[PDB]
Amino acid sequence: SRVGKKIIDIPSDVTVTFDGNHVTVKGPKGELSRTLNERMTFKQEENTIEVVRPSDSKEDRTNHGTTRALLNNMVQGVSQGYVKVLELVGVGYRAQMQGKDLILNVGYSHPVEIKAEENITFSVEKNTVVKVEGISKEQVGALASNIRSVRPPEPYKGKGIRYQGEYVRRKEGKT
Amino acid sequence: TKGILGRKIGMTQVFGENGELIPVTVVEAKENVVLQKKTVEVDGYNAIQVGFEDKKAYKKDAKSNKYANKPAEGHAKKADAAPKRFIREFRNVDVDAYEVGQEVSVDTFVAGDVIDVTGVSKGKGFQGAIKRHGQSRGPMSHGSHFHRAPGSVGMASDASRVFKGQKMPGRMGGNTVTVQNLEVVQVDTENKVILVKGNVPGPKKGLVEIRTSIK
Amino acid sequence: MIQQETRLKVADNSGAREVLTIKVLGGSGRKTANIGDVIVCTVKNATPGGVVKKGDVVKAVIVRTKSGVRRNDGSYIKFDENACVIIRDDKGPRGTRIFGPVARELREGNFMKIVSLAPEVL
Amino acid sequence: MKVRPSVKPICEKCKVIKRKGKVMVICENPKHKQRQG
RNA sequence: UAUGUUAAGUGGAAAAGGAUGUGGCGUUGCCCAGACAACUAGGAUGUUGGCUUAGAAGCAGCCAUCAUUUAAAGAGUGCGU
RNA sequence: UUGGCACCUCGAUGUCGGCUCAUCGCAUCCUGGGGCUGUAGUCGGUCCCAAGGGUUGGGCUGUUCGCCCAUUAAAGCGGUACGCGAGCUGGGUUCAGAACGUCGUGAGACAGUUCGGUCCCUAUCCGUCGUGGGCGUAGGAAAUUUGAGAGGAGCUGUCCUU
RNA sequence: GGGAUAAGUGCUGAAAGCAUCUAAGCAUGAAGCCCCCCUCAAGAUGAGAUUUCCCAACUUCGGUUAUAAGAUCCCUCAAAG
Ligand SMILES: CC[C@H]1OC(=O)[C@H](C)[C@@H](OC(=O)NCCCOCCC#Cc2ccc3c(=O)c(C(=O)O)cn(C)c3c2)[C@H](C)[C@@H](O[C@@H]2O[C@H](C)C[C@H](N(C)C)[C@H]2O)[C@](C)(OC)C[C@@H](C)C(=O)[C@H](C)[C@H]2NC(=O)O[C@@]21C
Ligand SMILES: [Mg+2]
Repeated sequence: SRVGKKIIDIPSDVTVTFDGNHVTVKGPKGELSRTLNERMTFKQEENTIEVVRPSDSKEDRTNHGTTRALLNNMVQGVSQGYVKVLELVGVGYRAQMQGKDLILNVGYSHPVEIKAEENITFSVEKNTVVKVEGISKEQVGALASNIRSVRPPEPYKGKGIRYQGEYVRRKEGKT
Repeated sequence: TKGILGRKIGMTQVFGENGELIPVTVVEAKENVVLQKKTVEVDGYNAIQVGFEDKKAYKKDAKSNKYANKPAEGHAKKADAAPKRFIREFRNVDVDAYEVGQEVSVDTFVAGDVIDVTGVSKGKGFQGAIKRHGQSRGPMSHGSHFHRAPGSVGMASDASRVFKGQKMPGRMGGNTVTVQNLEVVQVDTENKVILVKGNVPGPKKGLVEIRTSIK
Repeated sequence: MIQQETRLKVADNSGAREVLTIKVLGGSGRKTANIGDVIVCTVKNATPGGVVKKGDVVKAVIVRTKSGVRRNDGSYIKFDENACVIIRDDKGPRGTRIFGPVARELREGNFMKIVSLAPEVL
Repeated sequence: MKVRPSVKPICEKCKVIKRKGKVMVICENPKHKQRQG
């Protein structure tokens, strides 16, 4: 696995506590704690960490590269942070806050409210651009998906909550 | 939340605020007394037992349930109460709002609650498939000899048997039935009567277990 | 209680002097109807002339019945004959008058032109 | 979603993948999404 | 007991066909001059030149498909009408 | 389904429709979730997941079927001895009467029509629906009980609002 | 109204430095599954739980009377048959 072996990781002003299996990364923006694969072992030199597979078996390899990028995501995220941008297109389609929760007005004859969680923060911009931010890449991904599932883009006028810079295949149905 | 043991007296009618005829049943709840307070660590589930009516006290040589037997006198004297005739218990209630020995009074119910009345049906005795099971009966003419009996009880060689649950003649009645989402129109505290909109199960002079709707 | 194969009088000047019913609209398996309910029916006696002629299939509304109706206060209104009125698929009559009394319950069904063109609302 | 015992690429942009036991094609043309086979 | 195979309860019912499921044995064309990835590095020129076709210059169809601005380049590998 | 085979049943396994009662499969008719579309939403078409429930009343024929008239959200396809006659009918078909057309010299014949034509049985066992008694639950009793399990429900329309 | 799911939709993610719903993990999702709602249910021989009532005196050794507490016989009845 190139991802796993070849690409060595780079702890940058963070504290990667490899406590046996359960690792514990902390830095500017907070602490993330995961249990990585058992059979794998880790070699932390100065300002660098390296993952090693036990064998050359498919299992050991598919797992190897998987939780070598799951460390990088933690260290790269507890230091620089992970953010997702969602745009809202459409006459009357808005985006507004309410005590760290997000009310959405997307033409649903009812206001939709996404409540926020730990280590996660929402923000709007010109009432159209929502922004989810946090340290886990899989929370920023989970929430941003939840907020696009409210009204995903449609194929005729593109109206809906689209990821910033996401190709919306536009059909041209006519009257 | 609330529960009272009563008995059914009959049905009448009341007129409502806008003139509507309200069909009602008169239920008589009097001297409902708590006799125990079941608890989770003592019995495994928290609830309270209410005794209704009033039997006479023990007498030697009693020949009827009119008088209490020695076993029941003791159970009721531990709650300083008189021997009672009907004993049931309630789980929906908060066991800590009741005390062993209190009277449950008709006024527990205010006008416009939602209650469930659980009684026993009236006995119809041994009946047949058309009254007991609502079955369409056969032709009464055109040379028929199949007037009221139930039809086929099965198939043929496949399942050379009658399946369980085949709706056949027998006793009708004597079943606990719970009508749901009834309401009380008035509670009278002096004659001790809770009036309930609609109709309830049972013969006249029966027993109904009114408590608060679970829905 | 009006079911199919029931003959009703027409209380209007549509042409139809008397009609019988086929179905009671309002539901699968619906069997009966009372005041304020619509039925499909085919006239059996027409006036010479008139807009509706004999043997036609028509929508119609029940205006009075012998079974009659309970009202919310325990008051009952009964009548001495079944009766009906033809409609133009807009809750409006086909004829220009309306003969005989009508029950107040037709007000609710928005058969207002039937209630307005009536000798007695009851 | 076509479910056909024969799942094969329809376009050059068509990728056969094996998800959860089933040989499927995911493509950018939603018409070319296929499932069994 | 030894050495290997399967991951489907296959074992413990079918078939034409379909498949980056996995194991073995060869054969092979490429690769430290550094093939293979997205390697986010350039992508166009007289020029659709000729038949230019609904005008249509990678699409309604004959392609005549010339050298390279160039480490790498095609009258465009190609998604398009 | 139309057949082929002739393996159980001729010391008899009542055969067609209808009625009463159902029960099960899903290759789903409606309802629920979806991918789609040559889907702008209503529209429809296609495919997938789905069997919980529901899945009309009549005219015509003995008819199953089919056609037709009104509805419905839909008016599903099959198994069950083409489910069910010791539960019912007996219109069709299949006894004896008769008659027409046809064939036969004739007696008679036709799966050609037509009118008429006896549906027996007091339930032993298993099964099933209710209802008692005996005994066991390490004393004899009166009352209140948890719930291992089991059964029942489970459908859906229109209008208004946005 | 919960909980777990079906087709499906994803999130992070490598084998296969790209991708990618999948292999680890973790989400969402149906009149369907489980609970929730109604009823029967300790012959549930695993025979369960709570409260109360009854409690001696002959044995020559219980393989013991008769009695408690409790019922029944019998009789007047029906809200039951
Ligand atoms: C009243 C008590 C007696 O019962 C009975 O009469 C019942 C009613 C009778 O039911 C039936 O008719 N079938 C059910 C009705 C079937 O309709 C279809 C239309 C037809 C026909 C037809 C065809 C040919 C002939 C025929 O050719 C001819 C002639 O003269 O040649 C005379 N006609 C009349 C024919 C008529 C019993 C049950 C009958 O059995 C049944 O017959 C069949 C042969 C087989 C049946 N299975 C095996 C499928 C069988 O179950 C018998 C034969 O009775 C005649 C029963 C025998 C034992 C008796 O003799 C008993 C003692 C009766 N005698 C009496 O006095 O008590 C009786 C019990
Ligand atoms: Mg024999």
